[PDB]
Amino acid sequence: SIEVTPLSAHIGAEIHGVDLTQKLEARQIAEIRAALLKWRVVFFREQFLTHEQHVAFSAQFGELTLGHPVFGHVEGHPEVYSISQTLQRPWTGWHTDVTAAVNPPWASILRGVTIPPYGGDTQWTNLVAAYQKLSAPLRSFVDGLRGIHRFTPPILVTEHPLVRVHPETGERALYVSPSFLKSIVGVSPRESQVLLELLWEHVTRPEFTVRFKWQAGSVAFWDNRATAHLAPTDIFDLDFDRQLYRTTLVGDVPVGPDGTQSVAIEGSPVSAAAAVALN
Amino acid sequence: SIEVTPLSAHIGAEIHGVDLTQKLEARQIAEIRAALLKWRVVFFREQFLTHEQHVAFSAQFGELTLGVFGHVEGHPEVYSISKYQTLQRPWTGWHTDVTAAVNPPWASILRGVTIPPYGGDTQWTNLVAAYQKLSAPLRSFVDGLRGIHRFTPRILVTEHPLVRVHPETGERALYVSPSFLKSIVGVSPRESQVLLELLWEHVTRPEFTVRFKWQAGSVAFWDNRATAHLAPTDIFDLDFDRQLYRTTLVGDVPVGPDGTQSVAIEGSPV
Ligand code: NA
Ligand code: NA
Repeated sequence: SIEVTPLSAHIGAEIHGVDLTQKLEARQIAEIRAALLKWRVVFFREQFLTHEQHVAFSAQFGELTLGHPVFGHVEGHPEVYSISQTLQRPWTGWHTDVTAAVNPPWASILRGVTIPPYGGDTQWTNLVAAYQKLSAPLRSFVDGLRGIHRFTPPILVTEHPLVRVHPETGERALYVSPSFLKSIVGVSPRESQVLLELLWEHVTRPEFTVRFKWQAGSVAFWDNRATAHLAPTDIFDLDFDRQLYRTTLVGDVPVGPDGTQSVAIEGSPVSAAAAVALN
Repeated sequence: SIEVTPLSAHIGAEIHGVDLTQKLEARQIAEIRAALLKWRVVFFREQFLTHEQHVAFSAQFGELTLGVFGHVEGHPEVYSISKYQTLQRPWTGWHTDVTAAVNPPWASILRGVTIPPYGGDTQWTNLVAAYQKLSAPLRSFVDGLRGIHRFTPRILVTEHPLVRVHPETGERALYVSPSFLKSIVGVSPRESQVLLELLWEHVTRPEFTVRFKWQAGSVAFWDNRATAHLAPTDIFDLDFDRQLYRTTLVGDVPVGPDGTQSVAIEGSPV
């Protein structure tokens, strides 16, 4: 029986009592999965893993994505991605991974190998809590809306529901991936702009968020169907080296409250892997 | 010699190696004060203090303010922070202590006594870093501006500089206390509104902030001349009691880059 230590009112929890270098029992896997669904992102400490152990841990929860030939490439490990002026608004940098694709990954597992003594914190926000905190007329309104997500690698275009029904819990997530969601289908450009800024300001309210200060050996495991996250920018500032590795798990096509699946509009398989590797 | 452990690139540090139940020696006091000036807010863990010890620790750094509100029996210097629809913007709730007064307290010391297992985190933002990250034309513009801060519970109105020159470090702070600053003097209402929302969005950017998860016996000590902070809103959201106690230290009248002191408009000083 794992130990689960929540970190805020509704998002984030530490898990202790699990040795991630070892294969886990079925009960441990189910307990971790339930904690992840409940707290949206779960964290481990003092887990010093090889690439093989990181992949082996990940495969207990789903199918691993297979990477990009250049971006984040780790030799011998296609499943492992290496992680080593803008117009500034409250939602700048906040995103859900690869939502420009028709089947975004449902989860990611990020481990810290070389971690600075300070700087480089990551944040997550709870898109289910955010949906629920919209007023009832706003919820009914966005239930029926669709959004275009775009990404251009250094071109993916997908139409997603603005409200994603979680396939394991049935909860509704405000699926507004701010870095990638560009427009709301069927409304005017100004209507779309105003509504997106309203929802993006909403989802970044502190009551929906948790902040994580990394240490060497830390692991973050988050549910992309219910979260967006924010990468640090204070690292490009300090002298410290920073090396993390990420795996991600293949997800299904999102569905909105009316049952309509997401629709691919444009995109190459190569462009999708670049988004997985870079987002 | 104290141990200082920074918590972000430019704001927040934990201090270890000090027993706050005892009178500190002058070297320890000086080291804590330097760490406070450098990191804007400093934190202590596992410091289980009486009200008397809280006051005594505070008095080593300045003069205690003497505040029915938050009343603590036998200790007029200690304020009780007890658990017992607004318009939501990024700056909602962010503030610098009592800037509606002509002499806001220069520091506050907040200690946690009854602390929820989760929920109730506090955040601070670095107003000096925020000033410095404005572009040069924006810095020069706000250097010359004044703002009206108001509080009505008696009624306090004060004109402060928008840029406060720190009396000990000489640094410039973007002194925009979002809960209390209401208007910019000498510009139109719409100009004031737009510029305040610009600066308030700016000062709440995550690169300027630090978040602190309380535990029982934790202490936060912050420099109000260089910070604003944000209280948690999840308190009634959860069925956990939450009890903290606060002391504050008497501050001086702020000064802007041109040397102009703040001006009391209505009300009495701290
Ligand atoms: Na990402
Ligand atoms: Na306050």
